[PDB]
Amino acid sequence: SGFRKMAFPSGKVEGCMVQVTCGTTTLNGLWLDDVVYCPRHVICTSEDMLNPNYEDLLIRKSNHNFLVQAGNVQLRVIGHSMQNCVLKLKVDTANPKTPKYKFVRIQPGQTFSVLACYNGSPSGVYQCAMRPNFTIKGSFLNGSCGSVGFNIDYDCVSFCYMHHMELPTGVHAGTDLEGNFYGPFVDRQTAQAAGTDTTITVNVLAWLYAAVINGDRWFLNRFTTTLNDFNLVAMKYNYEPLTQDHVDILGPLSAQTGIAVLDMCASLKELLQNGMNGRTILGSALLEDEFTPFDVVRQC
Amino acid sequence: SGFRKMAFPSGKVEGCMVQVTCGTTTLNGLWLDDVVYCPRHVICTSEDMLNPNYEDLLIRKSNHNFLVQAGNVQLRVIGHSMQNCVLKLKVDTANPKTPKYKFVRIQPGQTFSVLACYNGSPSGVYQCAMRPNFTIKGSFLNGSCGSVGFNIDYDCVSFCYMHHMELPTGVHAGTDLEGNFYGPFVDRQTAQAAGTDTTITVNVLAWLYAAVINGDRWFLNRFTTTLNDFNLVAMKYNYEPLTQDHVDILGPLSAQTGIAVLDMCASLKELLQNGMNGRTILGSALLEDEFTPFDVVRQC
Repeated sequence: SGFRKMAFPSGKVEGCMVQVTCGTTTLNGLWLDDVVYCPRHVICTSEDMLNPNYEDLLIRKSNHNFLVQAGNVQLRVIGHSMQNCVLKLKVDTANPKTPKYKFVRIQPGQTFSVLACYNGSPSGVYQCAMRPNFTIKGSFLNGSCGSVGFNIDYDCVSFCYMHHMELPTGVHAGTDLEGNFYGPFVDRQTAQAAGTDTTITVNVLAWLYAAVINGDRWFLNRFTTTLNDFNLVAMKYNYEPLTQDHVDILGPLSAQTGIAVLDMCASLKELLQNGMNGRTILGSALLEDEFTPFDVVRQC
Repeated sequence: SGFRKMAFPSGKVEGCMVQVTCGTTTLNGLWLDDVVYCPRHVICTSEDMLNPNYEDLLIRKSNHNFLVQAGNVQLRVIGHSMQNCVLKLKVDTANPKTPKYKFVRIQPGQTFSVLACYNGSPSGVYQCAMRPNFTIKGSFLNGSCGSVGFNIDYDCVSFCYMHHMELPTGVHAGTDLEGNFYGPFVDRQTAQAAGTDTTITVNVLAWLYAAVINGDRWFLNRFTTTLNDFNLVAMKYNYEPLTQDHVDILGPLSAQTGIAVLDMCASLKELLQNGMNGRTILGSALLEDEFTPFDVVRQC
């Protein structure tokens, strides 16, 4: 079969991307029904971003200060509000290309597709993970702010992420579509720090199962181990602690491959303690943590 | 900014994917204007695939033997022909969602986006490279045959690849949209072999430039070298030989980073001769050859 990092098809979301301008500042928005969602920092200059009072900046703006452009065609703004760190611009027109959608706050370790945009135009799509420290490792130039992350199930799009900023360290922070940040981040240009980025253990195990399925299994060993003792090793290598929840989520992959979860944990232990020794697994010389168990099943 | 493997937005191509059935056999097709393009092996059983005479199999089939389904809606087949290894089914209806398009035969080392499908339904999109031996390393289950590869420029889609088969070794072969195979492959279930898979040198250099731009440059050395002497080292590590064409293509990246192409070739030489020594470049522990110079510019 083979094994690739794979985004959801982006066409349903392409139809919702718009440009929003307010002063010089232009960025991407999401047009769903008769509402445009965008980062509230569209109302800031570069000067304001050091110490913005978002109340007082927004109080200067009326409905006509916002220029929403959908391809060639401008929308009329008949209502604005701020919910947390998102701006909700009410427009005259319902989007004809609105898919079935929900807004979801995802958990760290979950994956999603990102459509990266510039002036309301999609340019690229990729699959990523929400890191344990609530950052993402993305591609976001200037003009990409308000680029969005999603999952697709049936023909329901679940919107989980809006891009707001690059932190001084070059990693990325953003909100849900209710405008709450993931992590402790704020929409201001100060020195903000993420915690230690750990590896998502359950995703690693999932990927090892994907490897076995595809015929890569040099890493399978004789040993087994315990949950308890696995976690001591996990602590030392900055792996997330594995729980019984995690074990249960791997059960289908366990069933398909004939390998018990603790036997796979023992394989991993030895890769942590000895390294990969120059060899590769599914064409990679590192342990990949950016596929959930669900993603491996979907693909397999 | 950051740096990801990034597919083109797939929405323009989603609108062209259909199911084609002929006997039991079902696979994906591409509906452009009033023509459906699909792999000619849709007319084969599993038995036929050992030694198919495609003339004689097709001669048994009339127009009504082909069941083209577009979502819920069936098309009427008013003409069939075989061009090389593709079947061209003429239909009654022009596709309303036909984008501006061309068919292009790409060269080895060029990249494209793939939309992987099942029964005329897109499920996933990823970026890949045509390898020097004309194979691709893909994700293709049963039912994915006639999944398509493309590039997008402006709003022109350039269709360059149709998936036909998995070779015994688990790599993938397919055609252009004129039905000529890339490589020496045939659409039959025999033991077929690809040549030695070499690394695409110019793509590696492009990626090193991407690394420099993003602030990863531990690998930059004091040395320089010659084209001639670089290639001797390239030969030993199964890298493609670098030409003056290649040097010229890197000139914009050279201009932006302030590093001459031969100085970068010298960096690479030392990574080949010494390895990466456990360190990473743009989060990778191997040298990536799946971004062209154009891709790095597009993204940067």
